[PDB]
Amino acid sequence: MKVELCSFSGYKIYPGHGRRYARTDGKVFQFLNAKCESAFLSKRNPRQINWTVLYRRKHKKGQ
Amino acid sequence: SHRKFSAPRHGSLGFLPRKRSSRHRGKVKSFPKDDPSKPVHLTAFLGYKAGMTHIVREVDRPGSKVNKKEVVEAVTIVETPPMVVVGIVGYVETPRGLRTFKTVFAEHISDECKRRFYKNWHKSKKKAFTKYCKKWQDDAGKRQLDKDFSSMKKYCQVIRVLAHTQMRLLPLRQKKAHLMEIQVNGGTVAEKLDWARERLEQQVPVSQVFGQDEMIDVIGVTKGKGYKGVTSRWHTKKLPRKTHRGLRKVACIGAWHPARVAFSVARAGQKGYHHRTEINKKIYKIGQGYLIKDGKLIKNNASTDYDLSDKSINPLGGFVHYGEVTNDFVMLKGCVVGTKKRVLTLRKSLLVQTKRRALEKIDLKFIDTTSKFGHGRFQTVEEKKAFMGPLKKD
Amino acid sequence: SGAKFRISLGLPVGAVINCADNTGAKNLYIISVKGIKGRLNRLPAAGVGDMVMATVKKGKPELRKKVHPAVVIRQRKSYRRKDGVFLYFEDNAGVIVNNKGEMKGSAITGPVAKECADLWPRIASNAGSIA
RNA sequence: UCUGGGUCGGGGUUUCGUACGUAGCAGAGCAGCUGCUGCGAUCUAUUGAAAGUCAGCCCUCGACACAAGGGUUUGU
RNA sequence: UGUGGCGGCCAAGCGUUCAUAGCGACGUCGCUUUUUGAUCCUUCGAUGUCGGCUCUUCCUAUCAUUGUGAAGCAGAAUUCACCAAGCGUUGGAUUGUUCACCCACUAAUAGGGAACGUGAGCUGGGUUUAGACCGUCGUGAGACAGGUUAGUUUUACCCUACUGAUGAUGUGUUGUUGCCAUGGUAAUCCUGCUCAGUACGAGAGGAACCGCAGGUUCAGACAUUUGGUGUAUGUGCUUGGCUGAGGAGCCAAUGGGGCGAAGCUACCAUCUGUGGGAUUAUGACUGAACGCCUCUAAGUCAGAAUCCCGCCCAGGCGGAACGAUAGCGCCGGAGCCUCGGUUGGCCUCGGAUAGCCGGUCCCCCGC
RNA sequence: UAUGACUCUCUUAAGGUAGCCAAAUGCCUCGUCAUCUAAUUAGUGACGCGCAUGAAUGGAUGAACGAGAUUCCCACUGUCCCUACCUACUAUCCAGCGAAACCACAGCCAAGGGAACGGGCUUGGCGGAAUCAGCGGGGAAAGAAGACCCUGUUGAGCUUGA
Ligand SMILES: [Mg+2]
Ligand SMILES: [Mg+2]
Ligand SMILES: [Mg+2]
Ligand SMILES: [Mg+2]
Ligand SMILES: [Mg+2]
Ligand SMILES: [Mg+2]
Ligand SMILES: [Mg+2]
Ligand SMILES: [Mg+2]
Ligand SMILES: [Mg+2]
Ligand SMILES: [Mg+2]
Ligand SMILES: [Mg+2]
Ligand SMILES: [Mg+2]
Ligand SMILES: [Mg+2]
Ligand SMILES: [Mg+2]
Ligand SMILES: [Mg+2]
Ligand SMILES: [Mg+2]
Ligand SMILES: [Mg+2]
Ligand SMILES: [Mg+2]
Ligand SMILES: [Mg+2]
Ligand SMILES: [Mg+2]
Ligand SMILES: [Mg+2]
Ligand SMILES: [Mg+2]
Ligand SMILES: [Mg+2]
Ligand SMILES: [Mg+2]
Ligand SMILES: [Mg+2]
Ligand SMILES: [Mg+2]
Ligand SMILES: [Mg+2]
Ligand SMILES: [Mg+2]
Ligand SMILES: [Mg+2]
Ligand SMILES: [Mg+2]
Ligand SMILES: [Mg+2]
Ligand SMILES: [Mg+2]
Ligand SMILES: [Mg+2]
Ligand SMILES: [Mg+2]
Ligand SMILES: [Mg+2]
Ligand SMILES: [Mg+2]
Ligand SMILES: [Mg+2]
Ligand SMILES: [Mg+2]
Ligand SMILES: [Mg+2]
Ligand SMILES: [Mg+2]
Ligand SMILES: [Mg+2]
Ligand SMILES: [Mg+2]
Repeated sequence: MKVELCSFSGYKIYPGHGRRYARTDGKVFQFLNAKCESAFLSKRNPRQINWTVLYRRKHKKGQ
Repeated sequence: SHRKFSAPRHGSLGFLPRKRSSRHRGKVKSFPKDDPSKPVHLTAFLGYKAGMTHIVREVDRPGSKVNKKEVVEAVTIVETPPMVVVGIVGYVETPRGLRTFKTVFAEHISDECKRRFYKNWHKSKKKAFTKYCKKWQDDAGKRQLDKDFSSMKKYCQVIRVLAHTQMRLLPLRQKKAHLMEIQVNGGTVAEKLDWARERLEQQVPVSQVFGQDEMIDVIGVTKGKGYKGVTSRWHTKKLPRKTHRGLRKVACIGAWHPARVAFSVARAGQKGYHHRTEINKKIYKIGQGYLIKDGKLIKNNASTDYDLSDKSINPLGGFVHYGEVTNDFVMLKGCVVGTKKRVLTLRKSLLVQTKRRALEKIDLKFIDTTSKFGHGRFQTVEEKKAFMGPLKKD
Repeated sequence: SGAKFRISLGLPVGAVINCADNTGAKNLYIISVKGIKGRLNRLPAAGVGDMVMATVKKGKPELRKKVHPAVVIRQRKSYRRKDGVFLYFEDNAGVIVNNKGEMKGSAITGPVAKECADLWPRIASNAGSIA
């Protein structure tokens, strides 16, 4: 089965978890939990949020 | 005058004495009907509710929209350690009913089962069956025991066996075992007794009782909710906001000229702790307990034929408010009655099961082991470590 | 052959959804849902793919002041599919469709749910996106 | 059953989101000295850090003392 | 029981023919008290006087659904009738309404009773005090089942009933595992595919049984997922003030606002909801009465949302098996109190009744 | 076709003029038409044959104002679909302190009869100590010698042609 990646955070979404959001102009997103869901619907940038995958990739944390 | 608009009755009058249950362990009110054609087997078992999780599985039902599509289904895990047989009881059929005839216990009874006979094990001298256990080691007791078994062969029609749980293999606080009569169903009474005689002082696992994809019944006590109002107890209509003497009430409890209150009128009382029997729950998986071989342990219970992992049925951080499941477990489709750590009775079905839903073959593709203590997002700690990387605590 | 699985219905009687086609209608006031037997003090309510009776509140004057049949194609309430997926849309949307099943308009603005497209083929023909 | 629970600590899980201090030639600038020294919201690194986590979460076999007790009745 | 409602008998006619498929004039016989009357028996040291909401039960004069009979029943649709009250009988605009009328869904949107069910259950829209306005009437005070507006809805802690919760009798005391005597009882309906554009029909149209996938209403649960709650007052953010400042915090009757563990919870998520027996209506078999015929008289068969039992829920001044039984148990002369009733016993075939009983086995089969 | 300016006749001190209206005023009536709605005994605008509109018993209008009465729309929401969860004070239990209302005797029902709706009577069903928390079916529950209606050769306030 195909696992999804979260549209805000970037974590793997396992088949029983999360929600999907289909906008009026297409562009189906998927969300791990209501925290990332509210962060997407409040129009917030994942690159400025510390625990998202995109912030780690931008700031080169880890490795 | 008549009721202006018709409406169905709130609640059921078939579960009418909604009281606290007089028993904690679920009771088999009716065993399956015995026929001599089938071989000798057991009809019931006893497990403990651990928790619930997901299955992704492949569905084979021709004609549906979900034919050959993966689904996500809730399942309930019940931990079922093997039970110890410690006695046989016989029954005779009387015109007043089914009278018990003779009970014979085994020579050695564990302290788990001996705890059941006391309200205070700490103050007791643990004297139970001490003068009884000298009947298995003298000739005048052995001859009496053989005459007792022969009398049961001659006169009994219903044979039930006494089995108790093993509480030291469980993460529970309780050490006092649960005893239960299981009706032995099979051939004649003579070979039915000569089956239980050899299984005296022996362990019966869940595999001898239940098979894979069996539709069984779950008997148990509902989780208690205390003294509840009629709005929560019977799901009646809430009165409007302008109501003076409270709105979570039944407005009319009866007419005038029937000058009593009827027994069918929804009224406040105890909600929960009711003894229920829920039929037709499918066994998705009979898992295997933890076992050590060649030094290392085999704990890959939740691994499927498609997953190919090394994880157990236990989620991350363990099952919430239960503990760790290290024994055999039964995976039932959907929810079962009761709270966690509750003893439940698993019974074979009373009905013949001729249906594609009841005879469907289940293969598991994925068992979800994310943490139930919050929104868990990792199946295993090795996957979590491989995603997170090193932390400060290392 | 296959029959519709039930979903989390969230559009009762009195709901004003928007009309996602080129008939000239802007809203659709849902006055009832077809196939509803009912219950004492329980509003008829619909999900996606359910045929309702609707009424145009603003739009072209030749569509107003009358009852139309309609099919709900998008809902804002989250509903669970059998794949364990909870889906919801940005808005509640429907299209005007005759009693047989053919669409009154020509094109659809926005996606159409799979639960509606698998039941109504003439809406799935004019649908631009699915789910 | 040299064992049992309890308390504390630890580990696991999870919630929130990167602690105080230090350092920075990051900082709209401004001032006092003749480049330096100060004020400065905010930023970056230490730092997925800090903090909480059973009271009704899960394992500890790590420290601490306790647990071999008290009272009232019951006979074929 | 006049009136209202409901049902019969007769049959002139309607029904292209044809009284009675379905109706039925002129007459006539009844039933019911969900209509209004008539009466004044109870209540004036007070029985709270209309609706609506809520909730339970009952009735059948059955709208739908189960099983059926009859058509002027070809199919489809629809009428008449029987067993039948098990299960349903909705969401709204208008009006205080009962009633009514309309929109829409539906399977059907049937009719009613319970002090014209239900005010220490609610509400107070209407009616039905005192304040006011209009119309009509009256010289006037004032009157108006004529309109309009505003107008205090008290008390349960008593007894019973009901809902739950201790316990009581008595088995010597206690414990475990059980039985069920009795009460309760529950599941219901619809759509789509296939049958099948098939039977049937000139055509238009257009089924049904067995199967398959689901859904409505209800019931019992449950929290893996989604949602809700959130004072773990968990963690950030932030206004005013305060601790000299930083740091750490506090107060503002939960300061406010994000996110939020556990727990609780939603057809707002998920799971589950069943089998027999005698039979009703009816259709029949054999077969008289009545040389023939006949479902009936004797005998026999099929037979259902009904009934009863199962499954499920509770467990009797109701039993059982078994364990352990501390100054207590088991076995082998005296008397003292107290409760009483009785004054020989039958230790057994099955049963038939227009039929029995006992021998005999020289017969024939077996346990 | 109708309605009908016009005429005739009966008549009283005139015979309702200007306006206005199914109005806070219209029985019939949920009047008719239009609009508002998917659907309106509601609202608004017209029509006037007005049971019983009308000119300081004031008529019509009308800005501002109104804790005045009514209708519709936007926005908003647990009013509702359909309920759920949390907080505070209760209620609960305990220590101490501690009333009142009410009370023929009291308290399980079905039917009968009866002062025509019994807790007691009759016939049946049956009935088991002492209690706790709730509850509103019953006690034709309590309060108050019915304020409605009638009678009394009982009154009072008010009016007038008694
Ligand atoms: Mg009814
Ligand atoms: Mg009030
Ligand atoms: Mg959880
Ligand atoms: Mg209603
Ligand atoms: Mg009559
Ligand atoms: Mg004729
Ligand atoms: Mg008289
Ligand atoms: Mg009286
Ligand atoms: Mg009363
Ligand atoms: Mg009948
Ligand atoms: Mg009444
Ligand atoms: Mg009352
Ligand atoms: Mg009252
Ligand atoms: Mg009023
Ligand atoms: Mg008045
Ligand atoms: Mg009290
Ligand atoms: Mg019974
Ligand atoms: Mg043909
Ligand atoms: Mg949740
Ligand atoms: Mg939440
Ligand atoms: Mg939660
Ligand atoms: Mg600070
Ligand atoms: Mg203050
Ligand atoms: Mg929240
Ligand atoms: Mg017959
Ligand atoms: Mg038969
Ligand atoms: Mg039968
Ligand atoms: Mg005039
Ligand atoms: Mg209105
Ligand atoms: Mg008007
Ligand atoms: Mg005048
Ligand atoms: Mg006047
Ligand atoms: Mg006290
Ligand atoms: Mg009395
Ligand atoms: Mg007496
Ligand atoms: Mg009462
Ligand atoms: Mg009274
Ligand atoms: Mg008096
Ligand atoms: Mg006189
Ligand atoms: Mg006088
Ligand atoms: Mg005076
Ligand atoms: Mg005079």
